[PDB]
Amino acid sequence: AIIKEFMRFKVHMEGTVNGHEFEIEGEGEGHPYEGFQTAKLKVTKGGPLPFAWDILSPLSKAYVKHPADIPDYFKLSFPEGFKWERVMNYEDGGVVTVTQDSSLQDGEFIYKVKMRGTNFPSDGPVMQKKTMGWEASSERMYPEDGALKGEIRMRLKLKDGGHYTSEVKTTYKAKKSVLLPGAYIVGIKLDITSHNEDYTIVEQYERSEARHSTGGM
Repeated sequence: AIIKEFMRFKVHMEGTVNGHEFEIEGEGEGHPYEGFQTAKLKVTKGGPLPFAWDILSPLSKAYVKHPADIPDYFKLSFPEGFKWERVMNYEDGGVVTVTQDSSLQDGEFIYKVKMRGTNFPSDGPVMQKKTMGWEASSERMYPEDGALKGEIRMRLKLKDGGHYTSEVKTTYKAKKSVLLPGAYIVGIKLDITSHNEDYTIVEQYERSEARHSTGGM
């Protein structure tokens, strides 16, 4: 009754990437029990961004479809919600660090995101805007030290046909005691469905579903 079959969200992000300061404000909506969501984002400070939008898109776990037999840590955390901290280590030394708060206010999810990105090479695909969206990912979720930890090897498509990899670690922490699942996998596909000419208005789509592992966690 706390999380309805349809839920909206608002997101505010503040960040710096290689020293470039920016802010994003957005609104999203989706069906949390179906693993479907969309969002429309606006760059409100620092636009147009001089780097690939794709590094920001993975910066909304309440909208993961969980089978009944896998406890849903994220949904169970509400109304209080949860928080997360993440490091994304890109293969060329680029690094993004993130904090996030997820709350429920006035019947919608509220996401506050703070991030810092550094060491993206000036001639690399992020600063040269040569990326073309993320391949589908498998986030391996593990209960550890009283939290849920996620690990991902993520692959960003490049305009030239190759891929640019990021090793991701996240700690997700509920704001109250919640039943922890065993270790499991969240399958994720995120698309940038539309954008204006300078990526100051961007729309995203994401589908996510939890599953049991088959081969070793």
